[PDB]
Amino acid sequence: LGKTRWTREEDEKLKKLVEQNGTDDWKVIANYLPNRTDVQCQHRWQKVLNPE
Repeated sequence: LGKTRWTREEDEKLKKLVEQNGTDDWKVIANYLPNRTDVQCQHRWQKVLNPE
């Protein structure tokens, strides 16, 4: 089940970077998260994460 699943470590890391810098160019964020391409980083945010 699932596809290209992530890990809590990467989720937390991504969340921190996104909130810290901002949900701007995913290219810049991708540089901080090797292997996690801009598309994957975006998908792992503007599709699931939502800190209300």
